[PDB]
Amino acid sequence: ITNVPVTVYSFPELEPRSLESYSARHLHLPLRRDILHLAVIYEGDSTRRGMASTKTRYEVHGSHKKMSPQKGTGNARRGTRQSPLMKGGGKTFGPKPRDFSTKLNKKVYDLAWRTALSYRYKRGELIVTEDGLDLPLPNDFLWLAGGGKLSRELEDGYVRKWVHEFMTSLNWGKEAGRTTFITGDKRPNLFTGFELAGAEGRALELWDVDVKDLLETGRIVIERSALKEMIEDHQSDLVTRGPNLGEVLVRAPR
Amino acid sequence: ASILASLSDNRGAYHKRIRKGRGPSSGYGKTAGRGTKGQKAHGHVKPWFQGGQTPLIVSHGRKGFVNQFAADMSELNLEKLQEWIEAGRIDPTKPITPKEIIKSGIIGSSIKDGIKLLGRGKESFKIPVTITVSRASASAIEAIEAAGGKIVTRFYTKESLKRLVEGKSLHTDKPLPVGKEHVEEILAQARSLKKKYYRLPDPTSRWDIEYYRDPAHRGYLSHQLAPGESPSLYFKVPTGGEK
Amino acid sequence: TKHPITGKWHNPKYSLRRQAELVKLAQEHGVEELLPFTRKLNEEKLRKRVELGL
RNA sequence: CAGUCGCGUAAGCGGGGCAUAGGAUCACAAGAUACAAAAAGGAAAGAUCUUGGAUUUUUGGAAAAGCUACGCUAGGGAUAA
RNA sequence: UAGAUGUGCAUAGUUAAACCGAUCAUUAAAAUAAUGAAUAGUGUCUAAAGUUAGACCCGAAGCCUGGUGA
RNA sequence: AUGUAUUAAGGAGAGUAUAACUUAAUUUAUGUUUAUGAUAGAGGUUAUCAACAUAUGAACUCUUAGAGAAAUUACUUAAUAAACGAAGUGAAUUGAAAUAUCUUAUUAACUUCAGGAAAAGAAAUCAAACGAGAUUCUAUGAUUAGUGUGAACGAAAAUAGAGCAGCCUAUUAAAAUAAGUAAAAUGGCUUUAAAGCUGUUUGAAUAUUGUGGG
Ligand SMILES: [K+]
Ligand SMILES: [K+]
Ligand SMILES: [K+]
Ligand SMILES: [Mg+2]
Ligand SMILES: [Mg+2]
Ligand SMILES: [Mg+2]
Ligand SMILES: [Mg+2]
Ligand SMILES: [Mg+2]
Ligand SMILES: [Mg+2]
Ligand SMILES: [Mg+2]
Ligand SMILES: [Mg+2]
Ligand SMILES: [Mg+2]
Ligand SMILES: [Mg+2]
Ligand SMILES: [Mg+2]
Ligand SMILES: [Mg+2]
Ligand SMILES: [Mg+2]
Ligand SMILES: [Mg+2]
Ligand SMILES: [Mg+2]
Ligand SMILES: [Mg+2]
Ligand SMILES: [Mg+2]
Ligand SMILES: [Mg+2]
Ligand SMILES: [Mg+2]
Ligand SMILES: [Mg+2]
Repeated sequence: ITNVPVTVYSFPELEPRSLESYSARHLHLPLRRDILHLAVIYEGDSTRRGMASTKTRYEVHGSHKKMSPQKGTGNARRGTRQSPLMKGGGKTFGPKPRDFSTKLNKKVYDLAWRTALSYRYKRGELIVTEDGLDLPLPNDFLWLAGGGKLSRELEDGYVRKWVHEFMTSLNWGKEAGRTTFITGDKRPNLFTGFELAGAEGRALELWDVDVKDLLETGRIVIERSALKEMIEDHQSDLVTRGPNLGEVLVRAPR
Repeated sequence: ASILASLSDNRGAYHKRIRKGRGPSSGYGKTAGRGTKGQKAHGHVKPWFQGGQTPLIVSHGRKGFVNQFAADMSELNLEKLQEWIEAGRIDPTKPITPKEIIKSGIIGSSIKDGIKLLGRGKESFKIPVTITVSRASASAIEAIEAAGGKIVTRFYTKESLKRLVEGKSLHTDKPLPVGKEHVEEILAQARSLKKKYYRLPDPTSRWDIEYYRDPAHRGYLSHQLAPGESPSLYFKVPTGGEK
Repeated sequence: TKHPITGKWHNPKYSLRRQAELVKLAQEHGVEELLPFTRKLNEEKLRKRVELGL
């Protein structure tokens, strides 16, 4: 079929409430390991710093005087002390600060983005939830933390405990790999929760996600809005002349 | 196992790396494919060097010159103009101007000194259109007019075309009038726009004027000629008879 | 302007470059008709071309 | 093949000599071509074709004399005693 | 919200060059008389390369400028 | 190594609680917060068991009055490195497979002057018959136009980005709008023959009511 369904759950209870429809060219693409490779290696090149530096014989300190006479000494002739053959000489072909970045067509990078989403979709590792995706911390703790009654030590020890038993109950913790939460904007509870308990998972903002980030953990828990915005910004090879992008099949039962 | 530990490029994409001077069994050791103690091994030979023999460019010399004043025209064939109208990418009901030709993708994405209509596929072109270009072939003019259309050749420049696409200049297939009897209606037309528009330039050179001044090219200055006048600004049609 | 005491022409207080900047700035705000006579005015440039031509 | 001349009744022959021994580019000079003409009209300086002047004789084409036993460096034993 | 904007390459060939153009050039007028030239590009990665930079590495005698020393 | 922020004179000698720094070489005070901090004791040499912020005493000699063999003399409330900037002067190695033009190269270096930056700067500028609108820095344009016998050298328009600011009543105190000037010949520089710089000898005009430069 040209379109595929996408279930939108309520994050805490994981109740399927709504049903959206996307194109098969969005979440049902074939697995292209060569295209995913070019995108993953393309991001690493741009992340690299590339600032290593070594001195050549033209940059090593000292005078360029001739060390020994050209002949008469019985030893091997020598020029400057900065030669690579000498003790503290310069590395001829040593590292220099340069740009390690490579190029990748916007259309290939957009195909690798939807190919990574399709890899998670066809495997059941893509969970779309309703907007407002945050960890439902207890109201009692939230009331204390704001009040300032709780110390930093206890405040962090509780979040680490609640987040652990919460992820372990959902089978989303360190035992079942990990989970990557993707939201449109930063959320205090979600990001603060996984900043203190990172073994159970992590949280990212849509602007900070990469193709590699969509393949590291065991599942991708993304918001309904972030997914639509993620695919809408990575379909350059498709919208060139549209297809189903968030077509609501079943509305939430208000 | 992990997806990230299973990605690779196609095997045909990978090619052997040759690191020279790294042992005899590599096949490139101890000489790196240079030979034995020659100029090509010690130093470098200039690329233009032939050993001393004079190159042909000297014994024969360079022929001709490169024209630095010729206009670079974008070539458009009727074969392609028909393919666009049928596909629905060019509206034949409206005037086809350079703005619509450039924004259609029929001449590409590069704007040049002008657009010339050529007559490839003139046997199958039967669509009535109203096109305006900088130049046109004698075959294209007949093909356009035979199908029931109109064609006009107007003076353009590389800078005028950019302003047309950018919307800074409005298209017009008529020259700027001359005389104190048109200053009012022209100034009023400018005030009504309420927006700063650049005028399309008119030809200034002898050749450019003569081109758009003759009816063979359907030039937009041909109306300035008399039925017996010549387009040339210097030459005249001689008279026949006994005198 | 020609100085009366000294028969020497004084350069205008606004150069032809600065004249065109005001005309351009006055046209984008709708006060171009409030400026004095200038060979850079959009109507004067156009009138001189239509009346006299090339 | 086209152009247009000669000789020959004609067929036909003629794009020098019975054959084998005369160097370019560049620059310069003389003719033609109507190509381009740095705002525009012209021009200058260029382009194309024809042609001319060379022990450019180290003749695929540098404007060019010696000493070193006060000698120096890189090499060769690829050439000596 | 909408509009515009940002190198380049290719898309048509031909000639010394323009006009011209699926035809163009030579034929001092032209003319199937003759001869030549026509149909997928573009970007990226991997690798090997040409060019310019020290340019695979080591090694002169010497030349110039500024200073030092009786 | 790059980026960001801040700043805009540097060293030496000798002495001293050997973490503590100037013959005072561990000065004297103020405010706030102090374990919910900051990021109900013991301890003045068995010391400095307190951090932040704001003040404060002291701070020698030479470079650096004169002189001299710098850290001395003799006097006295004597005092400013480098790098970077502009102009002036200006090579050679090297490449051309030699070599003079050329290239190396408006380079290195030297001298003078100047500031925290300096320089440049609001068109006698570019464009081309449409228009742009000071200077500076980066990229593209561009192994281009072009120059040169060659080897090689090599723009501008425009575009993009960094910044953006216009004025003479200049936010620091200046013009009665510029004559030995523009320009020419000649000798050179630069350079494409133009424009620009210049020694010598000569030497204009007065504004779009078309005067002057390009
Ligand atoms: K040396
Ligand atoms: K072409
Ligand atoms: K001149
Ligand atoms: Mg080292
Ligand atoms: Mg790589
Ligand atoms: Mg191979
Ligand atoms: Mg071998
Ligand atoms: Mg080889
Ligand atoms: Mg090889
Ligand atoms: Mg060897
Ligand atoms: Mg060899
Ligand atoms: Mg001209
Ligand atoms: Mg020879
Ligand atoms: Mg021979
Ligand atoms: Mg002797
Ligand atoms: Mg003194
Ligand atoms: Mg003293
Ligand atoms: Mg040579
Ligand atoms: Mg050239
Ligand atoms: Mg003046
Ligand atoms: Mg002068
Ligand atoms: Mg001059
Ligand atoms: Mg001048």
